[PDB]
Amino acid sequence: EPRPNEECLQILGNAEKGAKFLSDAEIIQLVNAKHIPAYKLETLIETHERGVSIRRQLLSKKLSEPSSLQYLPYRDYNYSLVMGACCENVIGYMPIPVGVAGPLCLDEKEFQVPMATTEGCLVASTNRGCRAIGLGGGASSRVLADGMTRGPVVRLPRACDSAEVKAWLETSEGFAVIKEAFDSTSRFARLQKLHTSIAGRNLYIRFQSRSGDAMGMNMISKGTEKALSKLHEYFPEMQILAVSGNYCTDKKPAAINWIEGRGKSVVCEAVIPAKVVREVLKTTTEAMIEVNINKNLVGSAMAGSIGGYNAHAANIVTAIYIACGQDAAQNVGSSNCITLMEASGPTNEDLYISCTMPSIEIGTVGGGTNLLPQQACLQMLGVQGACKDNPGENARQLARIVCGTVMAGELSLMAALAAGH
Amino acid sequence: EPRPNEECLQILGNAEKGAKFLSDAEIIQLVNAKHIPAYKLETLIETHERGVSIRRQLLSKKLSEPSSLQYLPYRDYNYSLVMGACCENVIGYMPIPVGVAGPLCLDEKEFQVPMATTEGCLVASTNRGCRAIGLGGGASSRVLADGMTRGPVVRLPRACDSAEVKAWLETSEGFAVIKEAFDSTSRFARLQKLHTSIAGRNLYIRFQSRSGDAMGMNMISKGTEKALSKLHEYFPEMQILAVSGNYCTDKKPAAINWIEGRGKSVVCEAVIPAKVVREVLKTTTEAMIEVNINKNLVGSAMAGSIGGYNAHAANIVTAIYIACGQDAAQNVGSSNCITLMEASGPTNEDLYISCTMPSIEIGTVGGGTNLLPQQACLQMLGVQGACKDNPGENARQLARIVCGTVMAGELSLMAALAAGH
Amino acid sequence: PNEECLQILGNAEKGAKFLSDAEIIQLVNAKHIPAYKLETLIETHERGVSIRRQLLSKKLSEPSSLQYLPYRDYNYSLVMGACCENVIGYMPIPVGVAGPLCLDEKEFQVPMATTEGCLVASTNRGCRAIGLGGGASSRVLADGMTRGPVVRLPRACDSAEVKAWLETSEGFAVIKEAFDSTSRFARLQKLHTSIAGRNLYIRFQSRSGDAMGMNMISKGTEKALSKLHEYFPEMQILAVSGNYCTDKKPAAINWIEGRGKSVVCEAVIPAKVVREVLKTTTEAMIEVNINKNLVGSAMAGSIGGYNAHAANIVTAIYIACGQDAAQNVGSSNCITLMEASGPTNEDLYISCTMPSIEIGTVGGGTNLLPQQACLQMLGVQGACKDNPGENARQLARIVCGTVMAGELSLMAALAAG
Amino acid sequence: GAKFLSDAEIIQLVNAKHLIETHERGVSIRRQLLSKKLSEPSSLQYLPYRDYNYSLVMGACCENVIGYMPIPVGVAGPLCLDEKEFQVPMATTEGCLVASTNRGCRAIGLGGGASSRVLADGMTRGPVVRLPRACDSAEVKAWLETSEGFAVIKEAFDSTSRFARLQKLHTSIAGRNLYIRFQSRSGDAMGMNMISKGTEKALSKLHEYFPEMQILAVSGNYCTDKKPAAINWIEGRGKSVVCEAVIPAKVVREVLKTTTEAMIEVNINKNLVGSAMAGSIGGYNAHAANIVTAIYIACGQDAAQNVGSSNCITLMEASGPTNEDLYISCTMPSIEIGTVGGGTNLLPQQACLQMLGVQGACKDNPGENARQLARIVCGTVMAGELSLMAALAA
Ligand SMILES: CC(C)c1c(C(=O)Nc2ccccc2O)c(-c2ccccc2)c(-c2ccc(F)cc2)n1CC[C@@H](O)C[C@@H](O)CC(=O)O
Ligand SMILES: CC(C)c1c(C(=O)Nc2ccccc2O)c(-c2ccccc2)c(-c2ccc(F)cc2)n1CC[C@@H](O)C[C@@H](O)CC(=O)O
Ligand SMILES: CC(C)c1c(C(=O)Nc2ccccc2O)c(-c2ccccc2)c(-c2ccc(F)cc2)n1CC[C@@H](O)C[C@@H](O)CC(=O)O
Ligand SMILES: CC(C)c1c(C(=O)Nc2ccccc2O)c(-c2ccccc2)c(-c2ccc(F)cc2)n1CC[C@@H](O)C[C@@H](O)CC(=O)O
Repeated sequence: EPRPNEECLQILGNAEKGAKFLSDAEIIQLVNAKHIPAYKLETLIETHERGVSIRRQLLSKKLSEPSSLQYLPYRDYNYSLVMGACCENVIGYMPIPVGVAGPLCLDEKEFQVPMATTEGCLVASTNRGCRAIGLGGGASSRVLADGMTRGPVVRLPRACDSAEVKAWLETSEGFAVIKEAFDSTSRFARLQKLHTSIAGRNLYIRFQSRSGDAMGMNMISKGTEKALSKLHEYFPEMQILAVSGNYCTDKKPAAINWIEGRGKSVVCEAVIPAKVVREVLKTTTEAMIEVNINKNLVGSAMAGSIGGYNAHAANIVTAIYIACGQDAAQNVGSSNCITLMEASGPTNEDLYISCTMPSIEIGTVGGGTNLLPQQACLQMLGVQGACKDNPGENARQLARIVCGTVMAGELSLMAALAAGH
Repeated sequence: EPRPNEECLQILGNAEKGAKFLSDAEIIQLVNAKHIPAYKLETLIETHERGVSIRRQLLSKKLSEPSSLQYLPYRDYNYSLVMGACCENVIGYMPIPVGVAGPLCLDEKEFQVPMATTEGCLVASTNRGCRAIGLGGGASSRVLADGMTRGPVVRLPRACDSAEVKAWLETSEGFAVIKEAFDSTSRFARLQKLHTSIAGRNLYIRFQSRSGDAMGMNMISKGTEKALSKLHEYFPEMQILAVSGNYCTDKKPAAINWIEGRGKSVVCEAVIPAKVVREVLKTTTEAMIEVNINKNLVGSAMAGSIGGYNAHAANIVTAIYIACGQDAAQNVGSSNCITLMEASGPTNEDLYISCTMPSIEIGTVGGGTNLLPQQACLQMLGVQGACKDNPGENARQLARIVCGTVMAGELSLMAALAAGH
Repeated sequence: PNEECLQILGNAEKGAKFLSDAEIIQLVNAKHIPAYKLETLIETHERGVSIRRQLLSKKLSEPSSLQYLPYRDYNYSLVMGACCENVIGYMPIPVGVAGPLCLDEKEFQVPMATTEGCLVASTNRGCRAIGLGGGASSRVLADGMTRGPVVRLPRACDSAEVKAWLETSEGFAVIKEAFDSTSRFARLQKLHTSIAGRNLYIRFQSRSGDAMGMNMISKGTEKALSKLHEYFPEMQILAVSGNYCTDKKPAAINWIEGRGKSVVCEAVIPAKVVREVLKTTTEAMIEVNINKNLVGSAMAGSIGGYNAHAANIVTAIYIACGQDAAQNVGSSNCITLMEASGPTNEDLYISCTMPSIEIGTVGGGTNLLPQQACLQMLGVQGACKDNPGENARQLARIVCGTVMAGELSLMAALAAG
Repeated sequence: GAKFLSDAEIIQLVNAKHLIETHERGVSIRRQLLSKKLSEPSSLQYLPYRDYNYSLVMGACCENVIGYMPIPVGVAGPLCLDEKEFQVPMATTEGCLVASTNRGCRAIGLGGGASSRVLADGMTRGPVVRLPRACDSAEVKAWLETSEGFAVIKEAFDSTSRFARLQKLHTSIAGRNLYIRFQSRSGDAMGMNMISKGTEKALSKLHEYFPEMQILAVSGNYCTDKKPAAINWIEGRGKSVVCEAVIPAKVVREVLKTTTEAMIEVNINKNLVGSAMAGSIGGYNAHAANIVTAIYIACGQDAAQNVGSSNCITLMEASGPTNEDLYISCTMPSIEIGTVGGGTNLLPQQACLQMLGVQGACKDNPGENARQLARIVCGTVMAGELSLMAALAA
């Protein structure tokens, strides 16, 4: 019954028929005969999963092994929340095993932390650290700063002019004018002190603001564009070269994030009694400190590290981020961490530990946190979506949990390194 | 209905009954008030999936919102390959949308690149970069170096002693003995030149070797332990402080990975016709160059970046890594990239572009690549598993694809920023 | 004689002036007089230096080592008890001149203290291409010396509490008052702080008139922290410098926040001047600048070293002008940019940006007269009464401009090959 | 000749757009010509120039010479280092620097002295070349990594001078660029000129094999010379040195006015954690640069190389039976230094080198005087670290 191209095409152009009245083979025949662009399937096909299905069938016949997608799942997933929002040219989804570490005893609460990973022993090891913390009387944490950033680059005709623009942005009245434009774009937009850097006739401007419970890239970028249109009214010779001049800095290693912070800056701490260090972690405080000093400080220093003074913060950050619908590529900077270990108590046998993470780039609204499975892991922690009565409290609480879980991970791994084998 | 626990323990310890004869609520009554821990539920329960269900039921009772897990899926997933290998305390899986970006024309072949992301526009943006590359005669790439590392820290009583060890490791005879011990642990263990660094009585030793198509952490760590054991025979006063002293460096930013490389060092390039830059990319060669210089070089430099001279290599690396079963936490170093752009061709109006990525930590055997869904994405690229006839070729080919896709991604985002929205 | 000379020292009116070199030395070597009691006894300075040298020479494996180390006819009254100790002489560093440097409508003759052959010549040629291109323009973007003490509290909860308190309007005010009350020029600008667990690193920043500022800022810092201790008695002042300043070590914080004077400088060199003076083209200069000072420094893992040889110029000027040459570590931070300019993109636009020039025209080695002469050549010696800090700012601009002259010349030579 | 003219007459000849037979008079006449351009022409009055030996300076160390700058020189010592005693000259104008370093020497002396070792030794130059394509630059890297490619490059490099002896190459690609780090010992000279000449002929030989290669610049900043760079910290440059000492508890208390415990706490939290929060690469120390700079000016070194030469990590630990003694070490991977050439050619500079017993070439073992000076520098840096850190902890 597969009809000729010309007949299939009239059915397609017929608005009370459409693709729903053609078979997969007929649509594919139309695509291979160059009557439909391979990507405009998503508009023509009236169901999301069939769109995916036909794209897979088309993709398959181009591969060296036609059956390579057999075990890539696609059926019965909620593509409604993904198409035109989270992903394109969708051919399925990738299941990432989710484990749980906890309870994490943090700020007199208890958290069951979801961790999506394929690295064996990471969840178990993280769970052991949680245990040491819990029996040690818990951890305490504080958010020290909060504000996503965007660092556009603009160019003036001369460096004397860029200098003029910088000095102008630093006057109370010049800043206030830029602040008004930025803050007008959203209810959470609240431009903080500006940070600028001249390189010749370039000027890098680092816009920073809270963003409620959203991670904030989009909002900040909208506030930035409006802020710059306003600056351009005062300086019409200014050229806006790029809305991002890598001065943010987003998803690249950069000392500015380490020193100034980006997103949430957090510190977490705990004192593990000697007894717990022995029974849970199978070592002594002395051996843990000797390793922390010579690995996480001296080792990282010999390797030429900026911000990597920790054992495996990235493991925890990455696992939580994938689980909780974060942007996993932001683990580059969000993993920044210095882990400190000191002797405590009357005989120096208790272990004071802290982790400091100045650039946790996190959110509980928007992006991947819109998807229901990701929301389940957020609900687990009690941080899903916006916080009505105290905006930001859910993103802040998630950042504290990330730092606290990183600390658990540091305890366990460092203990294992200290003992051996 | 639930019966006394003592009777439940007879039924469980009975070899021809087991947990199958007990109820959900019965297993749970036994977990509460001890007898079974919770993680050993797997090594105890009839099926993997029922272990997950029991674990979810236990977890749910501890949460402030009992229905939190409702949309976290878990049924019909292949847990057999996960339990004891890739994750612990498993409560389900996290679906990550997977899109396809291609064809990527690389080294006179074509690749359909799977990307697992929740960032809107990322896959479409990358696909546009692939298209511009495709129309410009395609991309070329080369693997420059290959060797996973591990960087233990050892201590001697004095710095004069650590110096003696460093000097002995630098003789031909000293290295040969260490190499023999290292190489005996595995067929792929072939120790390359040692890199050593002293900090007083500390000595950091960076062991480097290829590892077939495996990412190679496990294998190198194994080789390192036997090498250090051999070294201790010659220097009995040496203490091995930690098998990783952060000198490797794994999952933390470090100039050593940027300078010496880690895993695969790759370069990719292409020339995009001036016509394509206008039609496909909506900008000019002159505009692309000016953005690249002032964003990816000058901007990254003003930010204090080591290795982050790029627009968003982390986006592409992260998405390929999740889709293909890599360790996503390694995006920290694997994202290291310098993107360069200049004028090319007769008119000098065509865009030359290269991406250099010195530390792509990757593999097609082990960890997450043992799972079937992530194997499907590896099969798309033709790089699933070990290459019998040419060990390591698959992992090398995957690194080349990553670098090329990164360049595609760099091309499209840099155009969008250059066009000004 | 041993006992006869002892009676001469003890007589308040006589003194060691009535003794010879050999006599004092006999006293020390027989253990009649402790050797450390020579600064106090000997009344004159050059003779002190001379006796110290003679005593020292007997302990060297070559007693004639100091033959050619000069020490005579130098003003040790401005050195003793201020700039140097256990002084045995002075080290002459050749001073050459590069100029005229046409900077902000003025013309400077820049003194450069060095022993590297061709450095003054090359820098001179840079100045010459700048002069034939219409001069250079510069601006001071910021000014403020820092000191970055480390304090600790019993817990990270406590350090976080202190950090929030210092960020309140009221808390800053109280700290600013204690800091500002130590000196006329001490005016505390915003604080920059970082927590590392129960540690708190506090970066105090302030202008300092025409002085480099180290001492002044360090005294203001101490009184400020004393005030903080009244609000937080559990706070331990671990060290007045916790390396957060950061002084005399490489540090991204100086590169990003600045330290001392942050400065920019620029110029345009006509195509003809690049060919005839610099022996290259604009196209070649740009090419080398991109691939050496940006890409090359990037491949080497540089923070703040995006330049050819700013350190050469900074160092030479610093030694000549009585600066703390050790501060060349941070003061040399520099990014050099080069792009095409003019009608047919044939002119060379150049700029240097130096965010952490640590500098002064008053205090320390700028108190010595030879150093003051070099400062006077530039017209920046000492404090500016009508506009505090102006002489220090001017010098910073001259360093940045001279650096640019140097980059122009050296890059031209590298490009020509 | 010019002797049969006057100062005013030669100057009148120079102004009219139209040589002298004594060096000191050339300097006088240059000062007088320059005086005409300054707003205060009497500013030069107290810049000395008389009775200095300009014969070794002109056409070697400085051009357009108008005089010299006296820098005060103090002595820190004795420094007990590797069973010898050194009287270290330090040229500085920073009050207390020499007195403080001197206290550190004293503490080291009373703890049985310091021990040092040179871990690596070779000056570098890091040219940048480009090739048509990244594929061609990759091919050149592969070629340079073969034993046969390296041998031909080595032969070419080693032909340029006595001491040219090429060690392992280090390379990095950036697209069609290739950065090639050449490393070699250079006798007792710092060696820049020697390595640059060697590098030129090596690159010339490379061009024979790869005709499409362009030599963009003899230094592509990959060396790296006189700029901060992680490559020097990780690979070393010039002399890599380590030094150490154990200071008895009693001596930490009586001389340094503190305790081993307090010293350790400040070192960890200042030199490690603080430098780390500041974003430091290689600056894990209190003030190595004060010492390096002071010794460098006094001993005729290139003071601009304090940028890389000051790289230092200072470590401190508890030591001894009762864990009350202070183990201290400093590690300096990139001391760029020499005892022949440059400012070491001058007699006053040679005076300070002779105090140390390292002046000029070591005829027995070429390069041994430079190694010794690096060891002394690392030892004196450790002295300075000890004292300043004790002052901060106290
Ligand atoms: C947390 C995971 C699971 C973990 C553990 C770990 O925590 N194990 C572990 C403990 C208790 C309870 C159960 C368990 O599985 C250990 C380890 C350390 C010692 C003895 C034995 C194992 C290692 C391990 C580490 C380093 C090595 F050289 C070899 C192995 N890793 C892998 C960590 C990597 O993803 C990052 C790491 O490379 C970062 C770094 O340190 O540079
Ligand atoms: C999702 C893609 C990768 C994407 C695109 C993009 O490729 N879009 C795009 C494609 C085809 C055709 C048209 C189109 O607009 C753009 C973009 C850039 C210009 C105009 C408009 C949008 C932006 C974007 C960039 C910067 C902003 F300030 C706001 C948005 N992003 C997000 C990039 C981030 O994940 C990393 C980024 O933060 C890294 C950095 O540059 O620092
Ligand atoms: C300014 C000095 C005097 C200078 C010049 C220079 O500018 N010469 C010069 C010009 C006009 C007029 C007279 C003259 O002597 C040159 C040079 C470069 C090419 C051709 C010819 C010379 C070189 C030189 C540089 C690199 C080499 F590999 C060999 C030599 N140097 C030494 C610079 C160093 O102190 C710093 C340098 O190492 C920093 C870096 O680039 O990484
Ligand atoms: C060695 C010099 C002379 C020295 C000493 C010093 O060691 N003094 C000293 C000792 C024995 C014997 C006599 C004496 O004068 C001290 C100091 C520190 C505490 C109490 C007392 C003094 C300070 C000092 C340091 C920091 C301050 F915030 C205020 C002062 N400085 C200046 C050092 C600078 O050039 C570099 C420094 O900034 C590097 C850094 O630490 O970040």
